[PDB]
Amino acid sequence: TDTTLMNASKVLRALQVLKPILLEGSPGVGKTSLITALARETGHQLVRINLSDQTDLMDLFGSDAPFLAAMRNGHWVLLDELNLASQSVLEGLNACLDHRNEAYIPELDKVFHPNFRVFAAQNPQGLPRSFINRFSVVYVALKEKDMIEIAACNYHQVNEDWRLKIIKFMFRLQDNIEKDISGSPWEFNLRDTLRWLQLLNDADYLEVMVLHRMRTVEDRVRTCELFKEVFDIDYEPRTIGFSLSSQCFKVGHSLLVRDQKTLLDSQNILQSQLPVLESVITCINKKWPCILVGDTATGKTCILRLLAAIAGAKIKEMAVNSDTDTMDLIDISRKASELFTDLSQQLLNIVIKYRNFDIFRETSLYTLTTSQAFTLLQKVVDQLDETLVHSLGDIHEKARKLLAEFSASPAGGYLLKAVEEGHWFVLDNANLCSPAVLDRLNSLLELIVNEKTTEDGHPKTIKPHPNFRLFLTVNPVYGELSRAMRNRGVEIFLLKEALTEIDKKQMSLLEPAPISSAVDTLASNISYIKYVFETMGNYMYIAHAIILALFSPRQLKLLRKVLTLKNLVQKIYCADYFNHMDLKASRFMDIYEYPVQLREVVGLIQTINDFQSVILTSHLELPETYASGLLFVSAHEILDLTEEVNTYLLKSASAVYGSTPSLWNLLNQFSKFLIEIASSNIVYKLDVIRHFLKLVVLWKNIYVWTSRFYCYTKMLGEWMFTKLLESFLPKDSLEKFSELQ
Amino acid sequence: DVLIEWVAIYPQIYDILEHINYVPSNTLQRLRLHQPWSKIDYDVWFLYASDEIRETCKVKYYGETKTYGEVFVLENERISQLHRLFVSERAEHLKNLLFDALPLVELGGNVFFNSLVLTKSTQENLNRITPYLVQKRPILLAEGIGKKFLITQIAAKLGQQIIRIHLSDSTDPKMLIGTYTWQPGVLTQAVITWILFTNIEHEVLSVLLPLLEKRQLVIPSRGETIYAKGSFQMFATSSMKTKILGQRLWQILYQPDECVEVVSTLYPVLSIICPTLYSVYKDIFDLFSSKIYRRLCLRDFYKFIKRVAFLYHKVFKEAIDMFGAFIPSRDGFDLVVRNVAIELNIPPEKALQL
Repeated sequence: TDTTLMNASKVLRALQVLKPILLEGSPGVGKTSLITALARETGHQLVRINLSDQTDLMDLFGSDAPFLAAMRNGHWVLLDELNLASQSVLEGLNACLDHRNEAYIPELDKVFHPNFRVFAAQNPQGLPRSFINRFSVVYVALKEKDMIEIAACNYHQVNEDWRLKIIKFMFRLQDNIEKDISGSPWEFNLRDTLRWLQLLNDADYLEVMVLHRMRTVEDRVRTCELFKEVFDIDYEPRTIGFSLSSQCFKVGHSLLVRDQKTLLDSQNILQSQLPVLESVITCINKKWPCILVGDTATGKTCILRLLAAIAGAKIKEMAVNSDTDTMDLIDISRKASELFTDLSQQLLNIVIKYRNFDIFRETSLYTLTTSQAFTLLQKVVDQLDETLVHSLGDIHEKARKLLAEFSASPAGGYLLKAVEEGHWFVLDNANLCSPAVLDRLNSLLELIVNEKTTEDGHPKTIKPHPNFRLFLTVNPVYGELSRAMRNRGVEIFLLKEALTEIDKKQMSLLEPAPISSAVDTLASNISYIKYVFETMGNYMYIAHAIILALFSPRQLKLLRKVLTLKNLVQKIYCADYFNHMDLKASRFMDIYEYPVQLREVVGLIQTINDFQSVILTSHLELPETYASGLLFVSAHEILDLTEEVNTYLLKSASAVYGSTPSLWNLLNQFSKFLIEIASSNIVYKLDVIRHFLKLVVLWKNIYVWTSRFYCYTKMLGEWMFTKLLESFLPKDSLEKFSELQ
Repeated sequence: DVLIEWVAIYPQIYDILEHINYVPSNTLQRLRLHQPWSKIDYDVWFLYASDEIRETCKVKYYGETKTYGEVFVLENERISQLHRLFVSERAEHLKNLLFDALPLVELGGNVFFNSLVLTKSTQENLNRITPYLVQKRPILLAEGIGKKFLITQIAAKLGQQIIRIHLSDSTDPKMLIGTYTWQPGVLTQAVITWILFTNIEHEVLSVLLPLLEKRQLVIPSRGETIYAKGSFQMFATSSMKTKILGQRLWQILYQPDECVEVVSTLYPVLSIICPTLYSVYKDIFDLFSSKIYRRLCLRDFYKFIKRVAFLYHKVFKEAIDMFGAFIPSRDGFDLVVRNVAIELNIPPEKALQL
């Protein structure tokens, strides 16, 4: 960059004198201003020595080796977090700075690195005044147009003025939030700006997951007001909804790969938590750092429990508040028990797909869930006696042939299990453990993990992060999470609402029914269909229309399968599977197709509600289908009424066979015009449907209002005065009635 | 057999009768086996997956008719109507009626099937603690009411032996689970083979959460959580509220009737010389209120009744004279003696320096 080049020019001036280079800068940056410069520096390797609490001097000279290799091969040795050191490792670093070579005790007296300049991350201030006066300290802010320049690496799928709007919005958001009541430090950094920009490239969402993390609702109102001040819109909350099908469960502009299911949980859907259960599900998909932050007993373990329960992502939790250590995250019988458990897991996944096995193999399974571990050798005999058996025995016979050594000499991680397996890790209750433990976690937050349980000189970072999500609970009772892990995560509060069916289903142990009473869709379908077809308590037109408008198409088939007004709805079901959306679904498919759309047909009124900005674009592609449905149902009502027409109107309709009728044709031809307007391409291409429905209500009101034939005909002529055929039939019947008149 | 029909209708009395002797069936092992931790291996259709494997497997004879899998919705209202009907007492009469196919059916405040007696405010306390001890959540109780003795005699009403670990702020995980180099462990032993803990208010909390969240433990070395398939009700005691059990454990909340109680207890102390000594304890409290490093309690008055009972085989001014010997000023001992002689007859200071 430009200013970054000035800071790098300072570091270049600094390297001209042989000492340790310290970064004496304000926070938020990190050592990127030296993590990048090595690539532009003559092949200088980046020894990012993350010096932490559990770091002995024997973990820095060895030989009895990263700092050792950096003393051996010349490199840029980036010493992260000097202030978090143990003050003899600090002494060792001071000795390393000294011109005299290291005088090791442990193997040899001292080592003889032609130009191994070691850079020093002077962290958020602590350091000793001798270690911090033998080094050399280099000074380090970003700019808004420069932030646009940094955004220019993201402005491929970005409306560029909307990019400048997001940048100015975050800047003025922090600048206005740092001057009033709203509590927390309220960081609002450029990493969030780039996060929103790179969130945009995978099509409201920006406002949702950049102001769901304002906890006090008054401050949320003020933030929405600032969003109107900058972005110039109205932040009406997009209502989310729990679509929970087999291959995907989804809520409100967020899906989930709901694929093989481990947890088999016991907490329910908790529909009132649906406004925030989505905001982490998106956070579960964007591979951001999940932080179910907030307040105690409001339900936070159940949120991640239900999320990765429906996803099946093998939740496993560590209560990091016990003053645990960095070594706690990253003897024969222990391996024997782990072997029995993994044998059971692999046999489970085996019997999942090829459900054919039985044979003492089932006795091997019963033994698997059962040192004096000689019976495990019997297990290997069962591993002794096909290709699926080959795929199981690949792990099994190998681990058991290793377990043949269960009469030999012994030598006796937490997240490194889940970071190498595919489970989902839950650092629960994790407010108050340590700053540095979460610092070594945040080293892995941004993936390759550098352990120290490896052998000699190689880091061996495990890049299996696919399905490995750091989900951190918190509470407000203890101290909050530190500003680093706050500044490098997706903060998501939670609160208490207790909505109606929500409180009905949560506390349902007395009542008879929940609403969404499973995590299996074939049960939830019959559940909600038993609920809302029991939550029902010139009328039935708009009723039957909206009812056959809100239920799902799969639910529409199901309502037909489950065959007062609900009984007559079976006639509407037969007539809908005749003609609910014949080519109306073609408009919906083509109309739905141009805008980004789902893969299938699951939701309809939620689809009507779902393009809530798009149908706020005045296109009304989804709304006109909704009114067209009402047109079809009302049309069917008018047409069955007219087939019944096939007391004065009774006299005219009889006088198809008082004398000289004029009303009967005046009704029957217009009802033929109605049923013509029901079933046809321009009928799909027909807001004007509301004007036709005005005449539908009008023919209703005249068949009720069946002397006044002249005025009523003049009214029908007005709704005609409000395309050829659909008023042409009114022209014929009206001119006939006026031939009578 | 078919009384698992009302399986979760009442509490786990029926589950305990099953734990005497029971086997599975199709809809039976569909029903009762859904507990919070097991491994199924008889019909893992239920937990294999929720796709068309589980979304389309089967279910045999749901109302004696064979739907497919989601007859849970046939059942998770059918059981809920029973759970409404059991809000209308004779509920245990219905449970004993329901056991109609003669085990150790204990009565009590309500029911069960697994010294310190009273008919007092203790009866209301046993009423307040029959409920959760039937419901088997972890309970608590929140000086000198004999709450440890309350739980002790409550366990005596059961067939349970309350190992009473007084956990403390220097406890290692040894009597939790033990240290190896195979560790026997104490809390792990009670989990293995009724448990009580005390001084919980003043690591250990995490271990309590592991036992508290579900009846299983974190055996880190041996590597096996323990199915605690008996009566492992880990009741505790402290009079405050600051722990995770304040979320986790179902917390729950007349001393002069002690006058009758020792009258009940010591038969030949039927005189209210006993109650006069209770008044002497009151006067001892009024003299304490040079530095009161002791608190006269119903345990203390019971021990005074004990030493007076040791006397009464054979006056007893010397007895209560011992009952204030913890008094670091001899002037204060004399004042206790004056209070006692006020409660007693005329001044025998001869006994006061014998």
